[PDB]
Amino acid sequence: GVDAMYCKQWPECAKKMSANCICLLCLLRMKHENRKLYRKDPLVWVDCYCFDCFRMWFGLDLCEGTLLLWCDIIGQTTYR
Amino acid sequence: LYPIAVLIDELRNEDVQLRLNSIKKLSTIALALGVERTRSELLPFLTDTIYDEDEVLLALAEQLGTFTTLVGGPEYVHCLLPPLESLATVEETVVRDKAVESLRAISHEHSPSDLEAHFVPLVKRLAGGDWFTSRTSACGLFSVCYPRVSSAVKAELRQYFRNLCSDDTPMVRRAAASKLGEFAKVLELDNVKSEIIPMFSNLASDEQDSVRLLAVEACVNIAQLLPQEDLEALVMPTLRQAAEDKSWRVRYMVADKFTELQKAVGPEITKTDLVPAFQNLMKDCEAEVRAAASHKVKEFCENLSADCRENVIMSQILPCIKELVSDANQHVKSALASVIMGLSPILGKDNTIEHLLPLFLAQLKDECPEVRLNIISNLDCVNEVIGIRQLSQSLLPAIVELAEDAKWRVRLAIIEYMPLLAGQLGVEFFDEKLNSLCMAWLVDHVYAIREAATSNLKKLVEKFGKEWAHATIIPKVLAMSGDPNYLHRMTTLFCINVLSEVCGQDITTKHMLPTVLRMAGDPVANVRFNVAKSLQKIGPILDNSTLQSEVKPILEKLTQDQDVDVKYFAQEALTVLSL
Ligand SMILES: [Zn+2]
Ligand SMILES: [Zn+2]
Repeated sequence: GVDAMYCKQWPECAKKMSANCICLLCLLRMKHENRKLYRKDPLVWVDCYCFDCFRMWFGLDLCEGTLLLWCDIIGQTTYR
Repeated sequence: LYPIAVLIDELRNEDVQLRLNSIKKLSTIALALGVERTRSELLPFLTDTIYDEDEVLLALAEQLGTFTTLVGGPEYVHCLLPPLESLATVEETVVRDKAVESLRAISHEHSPSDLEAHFVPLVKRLAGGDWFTSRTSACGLFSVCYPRVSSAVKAELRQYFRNLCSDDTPMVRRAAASKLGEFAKVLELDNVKSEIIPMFSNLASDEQDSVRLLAVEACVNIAQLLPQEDLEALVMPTLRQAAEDKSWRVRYMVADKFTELQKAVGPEITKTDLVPAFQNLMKDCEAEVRAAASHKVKEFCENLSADCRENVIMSQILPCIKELVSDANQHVKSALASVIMGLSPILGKDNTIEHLLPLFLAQLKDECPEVRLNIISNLDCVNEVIGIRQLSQSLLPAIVELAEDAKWRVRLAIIEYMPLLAGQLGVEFFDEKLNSLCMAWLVDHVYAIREAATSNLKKLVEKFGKEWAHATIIPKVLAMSGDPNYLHRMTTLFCINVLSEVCGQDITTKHMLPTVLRMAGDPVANVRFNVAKSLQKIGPILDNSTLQSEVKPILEKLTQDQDVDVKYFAQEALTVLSL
């Protein structure tokens, strides 16, 4: 299901609403931002695992449907 | 120049909110600088400069929209090509969205030589670029130039539009697909057959369901550009695959645009291919599709082959339907219940009676109001098909049970039909077990309902005559002015308010005007503040005689009641009747 690990409080985290969060979704975005300072090029689902790069790679809208998918992938990936 | 050291201070401007009010008016600045100055240092500035916030950029690219003239006209328009090719590459879409909008716009303002000269080159620059954005922003620039270049350029564009449909980044492939639509329209058959189609296919089968999806969307327009002969050979295999597609989202596409395809395809391919498909859609695993299918039912049947219609419907469609009525999803049910009554002037009296009433009836009783609702709305019809007597020995019952439906809408629904219904059934019939029904509503928990019920009488009278009113309605109404519940006595004064409109002078004056004046002495001030309003209402109907005789008299005494509201109205009456 949806661990408070992948994403705490849905609607929000997905759009920087929860403060000082510690969910991958939140954290992974940060990598994204951070990572985008030293670089100018646009980030893409391959190189980034952030929730948004994901959505854009498969052109999926912001909804729990898409949140679940993203998780399955972040899961298969974190587990070998 | 002049404002080339003035606008700069206006830009570097400490705050950002004014750089909006600056670019927004970057046309009165092109007016200022000559068409030789606007393009002299004004455009070469807005280029290697301006890095502001995305909204400022939106402003710039928008403004660079209307400009084809403020720098010359179709002779120089190609001087706007470099400042966009920059905007159409920013990462925030909203921005490059516009830019490409402008690009496309001023494209028309080019010259055949102008296009193959600078435009088309930029189209290869964007499409070849590193950043997927650019290639995406490119996709929307082929449909415009191509139509007006050389058969050699066309040879390139197409070639280019192809590498896009296969781009590594789905973003772009989706882009190209979302653009396979129009770009196919500007091509000439030969191509569209030996190019669009192939692209249309690959794309309809791309790895990403989010793209095959965008492919199918294209289908209709494509098929709308090929004579029947070929469709069986080009569109069908694909379209066929679509209906089956792994992604419900795609099947949904097919489902939703099903009618459109019908008219796109042809009338025979329809039963040869679509009809079988339609059946599986209606049987589809994902409700969101079953539903999207059910809506298409009626129209699909209507636009079937003038002949085989009755056949296919009964042999193919009809059975699925009967299964849909019992669907689990409150929606599919609901959807279908809306369009299902439409299969009558299409099927037939008997057929309908044997095959559809049970359906309708099944629905008339559904636990869902959106359904009960949807079925009630189309009844007025079927009564045309099956006999009026048939209606009364099958549905009349449900309908009555419906009139005491839990939900006010459903009730309301029954009420607005009643007038039409009675009409058809005949006055004598109504008089029996319909009258009573129409009167109960005058006491429904919900106002909207009572109000409607009241109008219903008026309507009912109009359909049955004041004589009828007089011996069937008027009574029960006046009698209701006895009920201890003060609210009801009001309802009574209201009916009078309504009926008077259609019962004519001689009847208002001897059966209502009285009861109205009498209640003007009700222990409950409300009944009385209304009784005035009423004598005001049923005023003009009366005759100057009866008025000043009983109206004005026992209306004056009213201006002397306690409760201000009573007064407020009591005299307001006298202020219209001239007293
Ligand atoms: Zn979070
Ligand atoms: Zn990312």
